[PDB]
Amino acid sequence: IETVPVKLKPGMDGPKVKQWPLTEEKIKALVEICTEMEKEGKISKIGPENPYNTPVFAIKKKDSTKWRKLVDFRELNKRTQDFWEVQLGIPHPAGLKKKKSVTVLDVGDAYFSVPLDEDFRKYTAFTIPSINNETPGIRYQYNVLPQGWKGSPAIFQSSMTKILEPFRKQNPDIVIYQYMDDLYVGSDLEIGQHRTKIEELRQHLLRWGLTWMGYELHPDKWTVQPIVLPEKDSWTVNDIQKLVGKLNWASQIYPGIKVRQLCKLLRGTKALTEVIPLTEEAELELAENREILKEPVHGVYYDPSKDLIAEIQKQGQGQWTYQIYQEPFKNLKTGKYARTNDVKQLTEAVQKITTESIVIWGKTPKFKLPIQKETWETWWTEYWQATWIPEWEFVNTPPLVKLWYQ
Amino acid sequence: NSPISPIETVPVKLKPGMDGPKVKQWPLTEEKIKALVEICTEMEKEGKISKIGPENPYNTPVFAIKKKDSTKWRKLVDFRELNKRTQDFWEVQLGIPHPAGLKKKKSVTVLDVGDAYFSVPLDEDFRKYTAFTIPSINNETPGIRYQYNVLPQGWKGSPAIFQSSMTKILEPFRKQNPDIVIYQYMDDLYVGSDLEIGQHRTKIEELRQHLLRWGLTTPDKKHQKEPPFLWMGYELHPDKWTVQPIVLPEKDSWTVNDIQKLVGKLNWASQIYPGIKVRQLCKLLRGTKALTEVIPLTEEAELELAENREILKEPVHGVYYDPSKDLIAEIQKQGQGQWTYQIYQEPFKNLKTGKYARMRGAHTNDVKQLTEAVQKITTESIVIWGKTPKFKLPIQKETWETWWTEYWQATWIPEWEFVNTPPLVKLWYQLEKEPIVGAETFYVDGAANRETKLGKAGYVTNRGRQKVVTLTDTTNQKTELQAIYLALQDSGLEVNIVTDSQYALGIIQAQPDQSESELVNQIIEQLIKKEKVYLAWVPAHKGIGGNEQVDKLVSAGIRK
Ligand SMILES: N#Cc1cc(Cl)cc(Oc2c(Cl)ccc(CNC(=O)c3[nH]c(CO)nc3Cl)c2F)c1
Repeated sequence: IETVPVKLKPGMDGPKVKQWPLTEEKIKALVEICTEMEKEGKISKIGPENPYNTPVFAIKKKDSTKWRKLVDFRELNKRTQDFWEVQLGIPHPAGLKKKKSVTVLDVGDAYFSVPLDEDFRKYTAFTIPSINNETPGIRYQYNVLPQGWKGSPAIFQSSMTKILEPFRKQNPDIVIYQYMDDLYVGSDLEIGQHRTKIEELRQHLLRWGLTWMGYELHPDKWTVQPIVLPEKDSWTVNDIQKLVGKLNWASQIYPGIKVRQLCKLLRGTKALTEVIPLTEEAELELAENREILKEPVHGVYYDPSKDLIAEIQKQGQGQWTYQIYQEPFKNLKTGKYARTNDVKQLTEAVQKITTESIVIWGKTPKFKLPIQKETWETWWTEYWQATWIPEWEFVNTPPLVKLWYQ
Repeated sequence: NSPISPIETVPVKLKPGMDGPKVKQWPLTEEKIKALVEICTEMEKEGKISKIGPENPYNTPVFAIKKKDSTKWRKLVDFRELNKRTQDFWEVQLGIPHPAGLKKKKSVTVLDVGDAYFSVPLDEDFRKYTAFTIPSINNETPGIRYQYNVLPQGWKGSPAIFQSSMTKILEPFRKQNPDIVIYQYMDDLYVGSDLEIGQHRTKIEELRQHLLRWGLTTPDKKHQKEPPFLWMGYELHPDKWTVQPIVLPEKDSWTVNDIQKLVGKLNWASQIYPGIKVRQLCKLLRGTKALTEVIPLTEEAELELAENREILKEPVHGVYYDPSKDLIAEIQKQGQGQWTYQIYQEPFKNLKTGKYARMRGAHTNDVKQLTEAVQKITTESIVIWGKTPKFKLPIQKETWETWWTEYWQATWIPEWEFVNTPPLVKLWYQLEKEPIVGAETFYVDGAANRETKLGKAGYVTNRGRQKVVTLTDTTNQKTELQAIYLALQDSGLEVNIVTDSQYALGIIQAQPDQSESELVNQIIEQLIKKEKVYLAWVPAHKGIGGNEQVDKLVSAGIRK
């Protein structure tokens, strides 16, 4: 095909991102993979006059044993946003979150058929490192559309539309959405039928040369996590304090939350253990709050011009709570993930949350991750199975925000 | 003179939107102008440079220099302007090889490439920018002008293009000799094989010849260096390695410059000599400085330096790597937030040692520090050997599980085992999960005025006690930690404390055993002495009983 020209933004230059150290296991795995890709003309070696670099990793595809190459194009994605978001943006359907079942198909191989604009190829440079800096370490750039680059499906969009034209016409109540290397297919059908339609879709795809969650996603079986309040026969000064604290912070999110009566009960300087029977006023004030918490938040709406943030809290016992928002306390979504080690678990939550985020908004969020930068950066690739990588930053975000959510 | 390689040239470009350099040549002495003509003629003959006329509009200044007791002249070209204008290249070497990561070889040869940069051509399209000019006697007539055909000294692209060239030239040989190891470093190549010396001395030659067929000359068997190799501050013997000798000076008076260099010599030593410390020596440098100014040693610093001399007394060596075996890393606490470690494959023959002795933040505990140290050692091992080691740590498996399961940050040590080498890492107190019956409930608060900085800290308790101490040059944060500190002193062994400071709570819930803050360190001493502390939080200015009353006391003449 005639190659689509890609203009980088004015002012911005291509990525200069250092490669995180890899283990021998993964370096050998990458050397094997890159050799074949060279033979197949997908990548070519480059000289020192290419100053750019993007990191690479090796993972195992979700529930499998072969190694897969995963290029981290986060920088290059930021610096080419005008191309893929505005100039050739793939529109997100709101239908998708409503469907009974959504299936995720990897379609990244599609891209290796379409050549990449020769003037852009240098920006896709990357390095396979070596152990103990033995050798200078192997440098490649891409000749075809690379997996992980948000530009790739943007380009391929018109080819994907032809591939899917027959299927869509034959199935007008099935929603198909391309996000990066994956296709998202949603139907209201009986699950047996759904899977029959997926196999049918596989066969269409197969004719263009293309061979933390369950098989399918169930969006309509996603509902809120109410901030719940305990129910007891006997209450202590401490319990009330904890409750007022919990209620207090809740009132920044939910308008109408009230604690006037509750506070009245604590008047004095009382021992924490001393029990305190509730008055009719207060019990009714509590009941009123409890009503407000079950229901959704009024006034909070997704703004497509703003980044999504995700905060995650470690609840112990393999439990993790999480909130998605754009402006603090205007939560667009809240949830919980359950059940290994802290890092394995945390990476499972991130991928799960990201996936839901793609389904609901066609956007991944920037994660605030409760963990040491280095610990995270060493280990995450051991359990990562997604084809994409979200933006993350690291935080020390205690203390009772933890208790306020579970 | 010497060859120039036929290797393809690397296309090179100026930075977008910039034209080449056009710096004016400054007039020189006849002496220099003569030296330079002699040199450039000699270079032209050899192919390194070529004469070009005044058609070429670019110029870089040139200079000659000769040392005081000498007769050889040297040419210096000042490429600062061309370097500003040349593209960025790919960074040469991500790091430098550690000895401990070298695999032992039956025979090992070092080959320096002679005149490396002058042995490689420069992109023809780019030569024009390398123009310089030898000027006339008192700049009357126009000068003689030249350009490089090879990689110039001090040009921005030479290091990278050279390495790139050596790589491409080595590729074939490597493919046809997979069992031979060739390290690349600058002009050098280090070549190691397990072949018998006869076949090794053969293979070296095929290389030397393969290299020569691409214009790269190398020293012959007679001129080749011998074991032990001195290299980058290391000694590399046939089955061991060490740091090159360390001379700790003995001085009447120590200057900043003397101490700076000492810390460095020790820090360098720490990678194979176990137990090296530099904390007390580093503390001295934490000041206004002034290289030649003398700093008198403190007792702690003299004890530390003396202990370091003792360690350095007899020489110590490290073994080489063996990829069949595992790596075992042991860590020990030296106290003062100093940690020391050793990595071996067969005990106790160290591949290397090291130290971690860092302060991440302000408030911390040993369990956190040990995790960090483990994390640091793990990255180190991935860089040197390509795998992570099995750890052996002075922490009960029980102590570790309690910490991580209850702490709020994700944390994870890979496969490890407990080893009883005191001091052991423990937690020195824990906070109760539930209020304590029959314990005095202190409600504590602090307030500071922002203009005057005058604070008040105090409590009210359910037994009707109260106190209010006044503080000078303080802040809201400090008053709130004073408030908790008062409640700890005045209470007895069991106590409940209510506060409206998330700041205090957060610090204290992470179970710190050391701080940069003096007040935190006092609060710590107390928490250890207690038998049971429960510590709860209520939001401030909500009229929560108890909190409201201490709020009135501390606000008196401080805030409204
Ligand atoms: N100068 C220098 C230098 C620097 C480096 Cl990083 C490596 C180097 O060569 C070595 C290579 Cl390529 C591989 C292993 C070692 C460790 N030393 C040996 O194996 C070794 N063997 C013998 C004789 O059997 N002498 C030495 Cl030294 C090597 F020393 C030489």
